[PDB]
Amino acid sequence: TSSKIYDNKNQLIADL
Amino acid sequence: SNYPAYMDNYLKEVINQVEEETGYNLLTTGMDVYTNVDQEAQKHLWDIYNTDEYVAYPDDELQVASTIVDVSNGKVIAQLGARHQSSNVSFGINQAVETNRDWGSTMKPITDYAPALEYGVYESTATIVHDEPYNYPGTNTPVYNWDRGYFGNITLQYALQQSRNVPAVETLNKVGLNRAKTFLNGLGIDYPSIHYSNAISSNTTESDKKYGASSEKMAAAYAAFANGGTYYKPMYIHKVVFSDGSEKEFSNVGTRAMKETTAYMMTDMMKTVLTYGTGRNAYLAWLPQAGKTGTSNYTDEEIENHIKTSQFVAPDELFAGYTRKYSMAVWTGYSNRLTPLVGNGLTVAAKVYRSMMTYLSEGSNPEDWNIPEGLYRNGEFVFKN
Ligand SMILES: *C(=O)[C@@H](NC(=O)/C(=N\OC)c1csc(N)n1)[C@@H]1N=C(C(=O)O)C(=C)CS1
Ligand SMILES: [Cl-]
Ligand SMILES: [Cl-]
Ligand SMILES: [Zn+2]
Ligand SMILES: [Zn+2]
Ligand SMILES: [Zn+2]
Ligand SMILES: [Zn+2]
Ligand SMILES: [Zn+2]
Repeated sequence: TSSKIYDNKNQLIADL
Repeated sequence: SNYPAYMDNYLKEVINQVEEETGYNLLTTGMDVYTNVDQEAQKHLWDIYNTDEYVAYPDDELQVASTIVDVSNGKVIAQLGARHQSSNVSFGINQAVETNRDWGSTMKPITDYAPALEYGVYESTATIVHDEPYNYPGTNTPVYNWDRGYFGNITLQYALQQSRNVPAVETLNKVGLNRAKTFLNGLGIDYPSIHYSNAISSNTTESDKKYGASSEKMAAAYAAFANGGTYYKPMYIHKVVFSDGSEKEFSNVGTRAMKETTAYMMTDMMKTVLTYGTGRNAYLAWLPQAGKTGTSNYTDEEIENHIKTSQFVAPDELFAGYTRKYSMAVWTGYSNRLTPLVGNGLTVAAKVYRSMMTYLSEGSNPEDWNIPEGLYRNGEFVFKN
């Protein structure tokens, strides 16, 4: 299981 | 590597908000999540917290927790619940959202004064209140001011400015407990049962994330003043994409919690808190903003058996201010309430606010609030038409 997370500028900041 | 340290707290709430909303735990379920966090703002806040480049701390154990909100949509753009705390375990307790600590006087604007002007108990910021010996309604227990003294007949704006307790409790009596409690609901804040003590304390009997106050809730609440009386539920996420292709958009629906006139009046009075009041350490001559300070206290048992200094002390120091674009609530103190905030440590909350707000506004050309229709100036105060 992998979930990518982006900021308000829609740029990746995390993967879990 | 997995995720930067400075996003631990933020990411913790994202996981939770997605959970509450969709019902899925993104740690065991694949999803793409687009959040509201302003990465650059986060980084800067982290440095204010963990470096000596912006604020002089008395030590490394003193704590801080704050939340910054976009007053136009309730989006949480930055959040951090602790400093110099590197006990790496992911998504531990985020103090920015915990309501276990007292927010003191920051409760006065939203629990006593906003409701008062809103419901017609006072018609202007010049209204004369009473800072005289006064006991909590229905009891012989006296309401004390920090200096155990009384200023007597002073104006509403001045009572707020100096944060006099008597006028605040008295005001809460005139507003009425039930509708004071209903007014807080309009701002996301609630108590199991509200009591007069809550006129100057967020201390509540039941301990939930919902009862009481936290940096998260205080920021959303004060955001309502800044935008003209509209409350937006705090948001960490605005969109998620499931591994299948269908997406979910989260709406920033706002509910009016107070009149446009009430907001301007509260705001008008709160900027004098930064200019000639308790919140002078967060003042910026070039920035149109308003805020309120707060200081909790120690019980008698604590003062006698645990406090080893004659210096003015407190377990909590708070500040909650806002500009026309951002609202920010700050909390300071030690994990162990028994370790007091002393002298230099007490100015920490205000200065942390000033540093962040400088970062967020110095670049733009900040605008002031405009006296709405239904009110008029008269020297230093504002009255209702
Ligand atoms: C509001 O914050 C008010 N605080 C108090 O009366 C309390 N303690 O004073 C020592 C208090 C509130 S809740 C609790 N457990 N104790 C006034 N606020 C300020 C301020 O800094 O804003 C004051 C300087 C005077 S006391
Ligand atoms: Cl008089
Ligand atoms: Cl994907
Ligand atoms: Zn920076
Ligand atoms: Zn450190
Ligand atoms: Zn009176
Ligand atoms: Zn009661
Ligand atoms: Zn988007």
